[PDB]
Amino acid sequence: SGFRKMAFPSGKVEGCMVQVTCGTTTLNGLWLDDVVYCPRHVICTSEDMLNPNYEDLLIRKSNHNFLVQAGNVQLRVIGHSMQNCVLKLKVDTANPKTPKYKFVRIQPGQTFSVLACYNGSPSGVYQCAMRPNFTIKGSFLNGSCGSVGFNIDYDCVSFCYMHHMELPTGVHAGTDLEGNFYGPFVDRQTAQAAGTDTTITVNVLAWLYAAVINGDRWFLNRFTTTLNDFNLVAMKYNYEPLTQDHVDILGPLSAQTGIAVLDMCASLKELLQNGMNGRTILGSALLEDEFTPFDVVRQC
Amino acid sequence: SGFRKMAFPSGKVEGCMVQVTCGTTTLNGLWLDDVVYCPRHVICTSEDMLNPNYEDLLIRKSNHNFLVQAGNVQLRVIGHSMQNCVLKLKVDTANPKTPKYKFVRIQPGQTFSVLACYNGSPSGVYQCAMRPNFTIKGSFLNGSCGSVGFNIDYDCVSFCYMHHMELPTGVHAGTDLEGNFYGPFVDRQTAQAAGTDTTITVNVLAWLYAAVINGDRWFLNRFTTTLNDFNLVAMKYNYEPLTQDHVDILGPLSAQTGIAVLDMCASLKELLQNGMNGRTILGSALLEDEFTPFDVVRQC
Repeated sequence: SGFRKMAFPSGKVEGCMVQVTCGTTTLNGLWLDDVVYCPRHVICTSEDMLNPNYEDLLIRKSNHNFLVQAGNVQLRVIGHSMQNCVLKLKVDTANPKTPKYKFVRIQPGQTFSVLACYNGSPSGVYQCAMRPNFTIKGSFLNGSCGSVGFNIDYDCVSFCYMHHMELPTGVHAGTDLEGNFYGPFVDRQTAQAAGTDTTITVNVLAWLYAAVINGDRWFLNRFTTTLNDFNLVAMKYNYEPLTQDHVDILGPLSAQTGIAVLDMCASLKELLQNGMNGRTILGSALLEDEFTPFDVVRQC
Repeated sequence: SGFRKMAFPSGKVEGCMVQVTCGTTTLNGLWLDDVVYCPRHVICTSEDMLNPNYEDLLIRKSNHNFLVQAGNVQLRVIGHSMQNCVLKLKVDTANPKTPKYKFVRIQPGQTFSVLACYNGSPSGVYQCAMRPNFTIKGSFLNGSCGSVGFNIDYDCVSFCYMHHMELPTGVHAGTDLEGNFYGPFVDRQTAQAAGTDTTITVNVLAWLYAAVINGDRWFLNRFTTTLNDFNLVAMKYNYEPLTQDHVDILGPLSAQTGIAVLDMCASLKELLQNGMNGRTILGSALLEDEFTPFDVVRQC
């Protein structure tokens, strides 16, 4: 079969991307029904971003200060509000290309597709993970702010992420579509720090199962181990602690491959303690943590 | 900014994917204007695939033997022909969602986006490279045959690849949209072999430039070298030989980073001769050859 990092098809979301301008500042928005969602920092200059009072900046703006452009065609703004760190611009027109959608706050370790945009135009799509420290490792130039992350199930799009900023360290922070940040981040240009980025253990195990399925299994060993003792090793290598929840989520992959979860944990232990020794697994010389168990099943 | 493997937005191509059935056999097709393009092996059983005479199999089939389904809606087949290894089914209806398009035969080392499908339904999109031996390393289950590869420029889609088969070794072969195979492959279930898979040198250099731009440059050395002497080292590590064409293509990246192409070739030489020594470049522990110079510019 083979094994690739794979985004959801982006066409349903392409139809919702718009440009929003307010002063010089232009960025991407999401047009769903008769509402445009965008980062509230569209109302800031570069000067304001050091110490913005978002109340007082927004109080200067009326409905006509916002220029929403959908391809060639401008929308009329008949209502604005701020919910947390998102701006909700009410427009005259319902989007004809609105898919079935929900807004979801995802958990760290979950994956999603990102459509990266510039002036309301999609340019690229990729699959990523929400890191344990609530950052993402993305591609976001200037003009990409308000680029969005999603999952697709049936023909329901679940919107989980809006891009707001690059932190001084070059990693990325953003909100849900209710405008709450993931992590402790704020929409201001100060020195903000993420915690230690750990590896998502359950995703690693999932990927090892994907490897076995595809015929890569040099890493399978004789040993087994315990949950308890696995976690001591996990602590030392900055792996997330594995729980019984995690074990249960791997059960289908366990069933398909004939390998018990603790036997796979023992394989991993030895890769942590000895390294990969120059060899590769599914064409990679590192342990990949950016596929959930669900993603491996979907693909397999 | 950051740096990801990034597919083109797939929405323009989603609108062209259909199911084609002929006997039991079902696979994906591409509906452009009033023509459906699909792999000619849709007319084969599993038995036929050992030694198919495609003339004689097709001669048994009339127009009504082909069941083209577009979502819920069936098309009427008013003409069939075989061009090389593709079947061209003429239909009654022009596709309303036909984008501006061309068919292009790409060269080895060029990249494209793939939309992987099942029964005329897109499920996933990823970026890949045509390898020097004309194979691709893909994700293709049963039912994915006639999944398509493309590039997008402006709003022109350039269709360059149709998936036909998995070779015994688990790599993938397919055609252009004129039905000529890339490589020496045939659409039959025999033991077929690809040549030695070499690394695409110019793509590696492009990626090193991407690394420099993003602030990863531990690998930059004091040395320089010659084209001639670089290639001797390239030969030993199964890298493609670098030409003056290649040097010229890197000139914009050279201009932006302030590093001459031969100085970068010298960096690479030392990574080949010494390895990466456990360190990473743009989060990778191997040298990536799946971004062209154009891709790095597009993204940067």
